[PDB]
Amino acid sequence: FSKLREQLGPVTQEFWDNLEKETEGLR
Amino acid sequence: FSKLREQLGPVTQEFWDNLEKETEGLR
Amino acid sequence: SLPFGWLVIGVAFLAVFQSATKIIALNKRWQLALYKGFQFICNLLLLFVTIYSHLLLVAAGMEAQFLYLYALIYFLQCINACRIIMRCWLCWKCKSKNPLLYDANYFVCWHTHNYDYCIPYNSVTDTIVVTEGDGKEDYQIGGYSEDRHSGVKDYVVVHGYFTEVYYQLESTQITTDTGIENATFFIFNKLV
Amino acid sequence: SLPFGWLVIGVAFLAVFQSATKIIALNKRWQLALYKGFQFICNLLLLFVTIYSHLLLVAAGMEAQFLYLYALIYFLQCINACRIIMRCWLCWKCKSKNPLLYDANYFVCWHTHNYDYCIPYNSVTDTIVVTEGDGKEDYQIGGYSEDRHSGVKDYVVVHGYFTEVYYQLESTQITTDTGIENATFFIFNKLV
Repeated sequence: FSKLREQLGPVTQEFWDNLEKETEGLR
Repeated sequence: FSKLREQLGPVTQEFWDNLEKETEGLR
Repeated sequence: SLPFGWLVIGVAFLAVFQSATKIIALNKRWQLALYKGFQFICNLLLLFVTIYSHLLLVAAGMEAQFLYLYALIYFLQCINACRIIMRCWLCWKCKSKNPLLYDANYFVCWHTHNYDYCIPYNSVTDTIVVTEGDGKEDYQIGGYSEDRHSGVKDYVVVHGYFTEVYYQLESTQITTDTGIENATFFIFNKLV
Repeated sequence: SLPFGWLVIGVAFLAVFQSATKIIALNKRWQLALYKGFQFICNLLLLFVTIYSHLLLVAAGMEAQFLYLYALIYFLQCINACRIIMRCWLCWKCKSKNPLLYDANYFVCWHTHNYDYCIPYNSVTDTIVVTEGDGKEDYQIGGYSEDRHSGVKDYVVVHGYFTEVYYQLESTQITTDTGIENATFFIFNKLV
């Protein structure tokens, strides 16, 4: 069960950072 | 504007206490 | 003649916005506004899908059955709108946009010459602890952090929907007293 | 043949439950469960109003237009369900029902012989302050209070969705050091 947690750990943060990069100049 | 705040202050808490009395034996 | 397709469209969009708000992580400040902003849009959608549906019931004549239910919906919407107005009154009173962003019950606040600190808080307690430190200099309470721009006033106050609770600064725990380097602890006691 | 009335009924009930959840005060513990429970019902309603509407679009043949939108809705619902499963995993891991009740990002936890403390927290900080006191004996962090039943362990940990951050107890600020009667301050530092 911990393997899924390890795999899913940083992908959400990476997606949030991608959103940061995309919409930084919009707000 | 503060008169409405003073009037509305304790009525919400009294309603919440009424809910406490009503549904205490339900949960 | 009100077409039924608009109801389905509003339902789909409202589902989209519930789904968006139910997964947004509340880590950074920008998300909170987004987390609020989506909700705002959702609220409009929640209105749009409601009255239109009501406009269908009167159109079909099936409104006499559930007039009480829609009246309850409108009453609760009025309560929510009044809550939002109280939040706006608080953020005007606290001189910061934090009350509209955070969803905490209370807000511990103190005003300085240039900046005003409005940190969310759960409930009124006997004591309040503020941790000043850096990695960036900031004041942290219960995990919620605010970038400090000045000192701390010896009179700190907690805002609420109907409460205004003043606190008295009693002791300042410097690193020598605590043994934790680069961390200053300010302790406030609730004034009677 | 799927009648259109069920969609309106689901819309009305979903509006009722949004309106209920958007006004519930998060002061006492029982409300939180209610605040969660209503949401749970709402989620079911959010599902019921969605697929049924989808079942209408295939019925009317207008499904090829917005298949992407409903796919996004279902994807976000799957993400929300996975989030709820992670919350259940956390509350099983933290030995308490607090993670399902509170909506905080992290949970500072420590396990004792008889009771287990799982107090919500915003984010991982360098230090964590716990205030022990009564009026009832309890431990308070950031306003969130939990009725104490035992002492405090010198190793306290912060749970998260993907983080497990241990903390070290450095200093205990007793009333003599602080000058605040009937209030004990425990300070924990983040272990490297």
